[PDB]
Amino acid sequence: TSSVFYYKTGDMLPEDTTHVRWFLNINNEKSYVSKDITIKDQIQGGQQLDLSTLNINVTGTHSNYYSGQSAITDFEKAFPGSKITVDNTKNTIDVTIPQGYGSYNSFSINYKTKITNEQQKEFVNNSQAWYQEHGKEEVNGKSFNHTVHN
Repeated sequence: TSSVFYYKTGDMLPEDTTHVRWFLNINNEKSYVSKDITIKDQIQGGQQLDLSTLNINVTGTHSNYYSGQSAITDFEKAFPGSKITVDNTKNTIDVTIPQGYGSYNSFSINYKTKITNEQQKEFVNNSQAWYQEHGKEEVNGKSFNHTVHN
């Protein structure tokens, strides 16, 4: 009965007060997809993306877990046409998943940001999505932001 194609969430482990964990959860119901999936993510101020913590969990027709230092490359290799573009200076992450591979698979992209402002209480991550599930209205530029509190 539940169903949200894409949403962004995050938290702070109480045993690790210097990092914020972020999760991009794509195609949660493993629907067929009519167009490519494009996610644009802009991490906001007071935190720095830790690229070494980037992992991707794919479940469905092509179940695999990508982690380590070659994660992005191993993923882009496994999913030809896919692209994950990270800009460590700008703190942006852009994800493109071809419709053929987007179909019938859930993608959970997780990473952490190191807190650089120990005084800040809220850390926000903004994202915009472009996609279309089979038989539903096209989604374009819709915002899925999240604020982790402290």
